[PDB]
Amino acid sequence: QATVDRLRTQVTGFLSGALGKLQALSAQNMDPELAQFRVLDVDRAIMPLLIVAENARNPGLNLVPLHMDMAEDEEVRTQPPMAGSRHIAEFVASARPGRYRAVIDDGSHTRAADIRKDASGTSVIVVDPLRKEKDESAYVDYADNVNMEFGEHAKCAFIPVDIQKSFFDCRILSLSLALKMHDKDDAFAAFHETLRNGGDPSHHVSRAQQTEELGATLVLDGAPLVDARMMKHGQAASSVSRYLGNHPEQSTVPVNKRNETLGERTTRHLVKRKVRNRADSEGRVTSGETKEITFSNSVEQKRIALLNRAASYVNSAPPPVVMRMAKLLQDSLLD
Amino acid sequence: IDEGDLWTWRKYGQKDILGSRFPRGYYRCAYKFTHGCKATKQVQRSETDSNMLAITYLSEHNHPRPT
Ligand SMILES: O=P(O)(O)O[C@H]1[C@@H](OP(=O)(O)O)[C@@H](OP(=O)(O)O)[C@@H](OP(=O)(O)O)[C@@H](OP(=O)(O)O)[C@H]1OP(=O)(O)O
Ligand SMILES: [Zn+2]
Repeated sequence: QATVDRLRTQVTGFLSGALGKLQALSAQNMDPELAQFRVLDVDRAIMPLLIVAENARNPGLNLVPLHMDMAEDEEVRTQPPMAGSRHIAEFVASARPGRYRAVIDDGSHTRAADIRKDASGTSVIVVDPLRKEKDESAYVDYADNVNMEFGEHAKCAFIPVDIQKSFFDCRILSLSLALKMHDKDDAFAAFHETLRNGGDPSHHVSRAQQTEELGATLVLDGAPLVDARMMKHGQAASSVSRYLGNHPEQSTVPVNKRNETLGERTTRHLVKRKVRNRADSEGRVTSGETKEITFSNSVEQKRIALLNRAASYVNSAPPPVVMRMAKLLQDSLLD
Repeated sequence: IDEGDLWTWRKYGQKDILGSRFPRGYYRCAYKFTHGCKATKQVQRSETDSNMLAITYLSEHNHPRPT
């Protein structure tokens, strides 16, 4: 039992505190892991709040946090699902018909999804910001996995994209992807219709095939559906230029109101700094706990901007919203 | 790096991990769908000793070994 004012203060205060530390880190060009800042915990705690705020800020976004079987297994999962997360199967069984965006936690990793549910069934287009498998055939498995959690009869597309390079940025990247899905609501709706009618997907995406076991549509190249604006937070310059080299038509479109192309915006966000030394693609790692790399800042800045937005939202939100957010934060910090 | 299993597996995940130089791989049984098999395994090259592989198996197979 506490007043609305107190609760409001605890929610914006949490958000502001996170913001303070992240902004300090970013301004000093420090890696959070090396600085021993618990990014995973904070991201997990702020995400429900960000989702509430973004849903209010963009009517029709309809973003929902979902999780899979493994996310309920204490022995395997990296951390519990965020506060207010619902199991995919419970959502598909019980949600009202309509159009949703989702962030889906598989127990270790979070992806974005655009979901359409109606009386004739459910379809989902999953966009994974991480593309870490050397062997692309691996993704057949992934596609099947997501499909069998939505149910055999749900139509599913799985689209892995080479955006994420860190171990922790999946949640913010997925949130951003969901915002972009909403932004491209029509194009994703067109793909949904195509999935449901069992049509030719080659008009929507560049590389696609159905899996043998579940008939899920695995999309190994999602352009032009995955367009330039969805690649804005790509952390490796090499990933962005490989994308643009593969889809030159994407290289000339403005990705913001500053009229930057993808290439230009990415180069503006390049920073150089120390991160924990980790193995590369073929699993080779040098000696020493750290390595210096050059990568794009963009996701860092995004997290900070989203936190600003959410704090602003909470500062003026009606009492029921404040009480809902306070309960989400309280349930988060229980971990 | 001498992994061997009496079983068949498909990929579930592959991700970098807090505090580790080496990524973790997540697998589930090839008969998860056909037989409802719940068996999963996690594979991660050891941080401290780079020569050692750590492997965790969870849940039991509900079917004989794939002969
Ligand atoms: O107009 P949107 O497509 O909805 O993008 C808006 C935002 O708009 P505003 O701050 O003006 O209200 C920025 O766009 P610009 O002002 O630069 O034109 C920004 O984009 P930048 O990072 O390139 O500056 C970022 O978008 P993004 O995540 O793509 O980087 C952001 O948030 P949303 O896209 O989630 O609405
Ligand atoms: Zn099995």
